[PDB]
Amino acid sequence: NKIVVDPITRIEGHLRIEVEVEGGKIKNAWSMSTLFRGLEMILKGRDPRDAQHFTQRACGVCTYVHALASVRAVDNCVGVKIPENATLMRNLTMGAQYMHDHLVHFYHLHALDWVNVANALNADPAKAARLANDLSPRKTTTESLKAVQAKVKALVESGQLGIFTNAYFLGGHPAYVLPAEVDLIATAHYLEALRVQVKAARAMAIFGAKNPHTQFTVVGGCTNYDSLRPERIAEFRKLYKEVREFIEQVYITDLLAVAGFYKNWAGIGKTSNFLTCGEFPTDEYDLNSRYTPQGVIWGNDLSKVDDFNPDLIEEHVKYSWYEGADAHHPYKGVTKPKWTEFHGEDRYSWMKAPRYKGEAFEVGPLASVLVAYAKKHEPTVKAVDLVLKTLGVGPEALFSTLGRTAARGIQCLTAAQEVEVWLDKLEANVKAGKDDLYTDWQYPTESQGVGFVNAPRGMLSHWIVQRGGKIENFQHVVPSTWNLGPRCAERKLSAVEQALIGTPIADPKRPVEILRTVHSYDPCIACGVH
Amino acid sequence: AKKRPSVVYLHNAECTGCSESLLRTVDPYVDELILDVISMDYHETLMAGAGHAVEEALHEAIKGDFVCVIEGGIPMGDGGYWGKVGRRNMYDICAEVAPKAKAVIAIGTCATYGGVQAAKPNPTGTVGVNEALGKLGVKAINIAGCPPNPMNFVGTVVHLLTKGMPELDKQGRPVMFFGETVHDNCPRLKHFEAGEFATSFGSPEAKKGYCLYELGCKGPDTYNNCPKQLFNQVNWPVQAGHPCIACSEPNFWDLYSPFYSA
Ligand code: SF4
Ligand code: SF4
Ligand code: F3S
Ligand code: NI
Repeated sequence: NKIVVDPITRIEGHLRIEVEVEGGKIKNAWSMSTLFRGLEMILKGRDPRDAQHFTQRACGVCTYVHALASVRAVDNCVGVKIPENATLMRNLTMGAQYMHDHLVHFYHLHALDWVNVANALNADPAKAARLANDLSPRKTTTESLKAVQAKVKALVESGQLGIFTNAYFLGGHPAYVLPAEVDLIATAHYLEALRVQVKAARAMAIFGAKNPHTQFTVVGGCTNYDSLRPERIAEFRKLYKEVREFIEQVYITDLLAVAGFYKNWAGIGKTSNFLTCGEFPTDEYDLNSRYTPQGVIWGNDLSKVDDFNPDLIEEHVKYSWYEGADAHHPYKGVTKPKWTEFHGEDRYSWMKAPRYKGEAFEVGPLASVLVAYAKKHEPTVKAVDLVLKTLGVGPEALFSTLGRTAARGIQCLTAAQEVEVWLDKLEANVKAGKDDLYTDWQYPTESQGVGFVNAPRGMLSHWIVQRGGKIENFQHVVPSTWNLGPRCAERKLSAVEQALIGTPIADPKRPVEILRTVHSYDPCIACGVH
Repeated sequence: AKKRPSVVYLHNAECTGCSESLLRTVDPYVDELILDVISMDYHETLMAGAGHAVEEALHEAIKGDFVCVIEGGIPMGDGGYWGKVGRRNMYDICAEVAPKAKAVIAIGTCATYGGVQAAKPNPTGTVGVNEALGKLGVKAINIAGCPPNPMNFVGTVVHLLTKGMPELDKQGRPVMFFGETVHDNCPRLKHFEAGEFATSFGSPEAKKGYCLYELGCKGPDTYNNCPKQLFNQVNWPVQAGHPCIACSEPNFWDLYSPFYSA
């Protein structure tokens, strides 16, 4: 009794989700990652210095992050100690990746599963507009919204809706439950956040070299000497600030408003088992030196929280298009494709299935904001404490698709804030007359290396086994490989698979729900499958 | 129906660098564009519907006067079954659509030349756009680079519906942008000609702006406009004291590497 929705539109990559229904509820979800490149293959026998470049091309939505885990993984097999100045640049930059990535993911990739652009054409400007100020410490003039409305009015007058063409909220959908006023508020931002997103990137270019796909890191870390001028340490901050206002006075508010009118979603999204590596290290060989705490949460118990141990993490196949069925931890992993056609040998996805201890685990911000929470990180709580309230729920409400979604606003906060410190710190030593970027290093006869990045979608880890300055094995496990991606040998469903199950669907022919849960996990199939 | 020129944006075996890079247009902002300028008739990253609803869209879309934009390069592979959408292979979806457009334009070194995926051993045997849809009479205009820089794209399409089929170079790249090399317009030229290079990233020379020939820079053999338009209206690889890797040359991955030598 299966519904299929290939492609999953507003995401990155090619995702096919097939669901089976039993009277309004999902009963079996399948995450079918549908394209393959195979970079780990391409990489064999090259100089590990090059690697950081190939992999960076794992994807471009989540630009840079694959660069990082790559600089970091060799730095590790080489055992370099990069000038803390370099530590500063790299975490500075990651911070913007968060800002940009998330800003453009709620509005531009998640909104429409909630907002009813159409609906807005109704909405009373003066009304919606007056709502604004009540919700945001930002004066939203009737003229503004009044424009937006005509700007969309002219979308019907044109005959072409382009982007909105076969929209699931066209002619109203039962599942879209927003006051026309709110939509005219949402949309107005959607369109703005399209402008901000430039800035959020313009600033990342500064350290970064260019946005998208970064060019400023090296084993020995960082090369951008020019970015040290105060003349340029200023130019960042000024962008940094304005992108931060938007995010604070606007992305944060809307997540809240909408999340309001959709409180029932706080009761749907069935996930247990979270984990994180942590990010923004202060000493590069200590996960415990990271701004955002590294931690593991089994089931839903926010009271245990044990240490992340990368020993017991081994991708699987069996229900993946790769030879055999046996599993391996990165450092000893293999990558030679099968392809059995679709459900062939029961295989359905190009993504290997990275099982933790033995269990599935959901990485990303939810896991992040749970791990932080369960460990005093102050800014994290101060953040939820308010959400959880504005909403008027409890911890278990965080375990939902509403949680998962919400958490992502917070993560972008518990980072947008911090950025402030690192820039300062950097500007300090520059002023000092300390401009150390890059450290001299050398290749051991042979070594092993591993770099953990907690990418905007979670726990990223690159893993190198080098022999004589040539790559002997450079395999990688990426967030989305955890979240989306097949079942294991022990047929355990995956984060999202289970999240889909029990999801009620009001209209199969236009299933907004399939999409609200899959988009909450910000699926990135190009990464996932690499 | 009416308004602006129908554009069909197809996502093959890409990484979304090129789509993201597109959102970065300025002057022609993405809002102005996607609204008062073009009419993004089909684009999987921004489409409000999903699955079936959008398939119907493309269908109708590729019925009119449209410009095809193909991001990625196709897994022609040991079948071509490496990339499927709607359950159909990426070649097939392409053979279908490309041939019906007033003009096709391949974005990023993947679409154009073959990209990351096509590097040795090329397990998916992926190839460039008009090196696969050629036999079908497709002669795409290549907007090279990994990824290409807004204006090279935008400026290129603008040029289309305005003036016409842009004069192209040997590698099928608009000469109005890929004319000159990177080196030609690079500031550290002075040092190249004077013989002043950096021998390491952490070095006095490096810190004072010495040319990168040494360190591995490839501006010499790379035609792009980066030095002069430059990314996010704020920088470029060399300005950031990092070697140029020939990210817009037909076989950079396997050609112009090791990227830290020569
Ligand atoms: S050309 Fe480069 S940026 Fe564009 S999709 Fe290909 S790998 Fe990504
Ligand atoms: S840095 Fe590179 S592109 Fe610039 S002048 Fe030197 S060799 Fe040429
Ligand atoms: S690396 Fe590529 S982005 Fe421009 S500076 Fe060189 S052609
Ligand atoms: Ni990604």
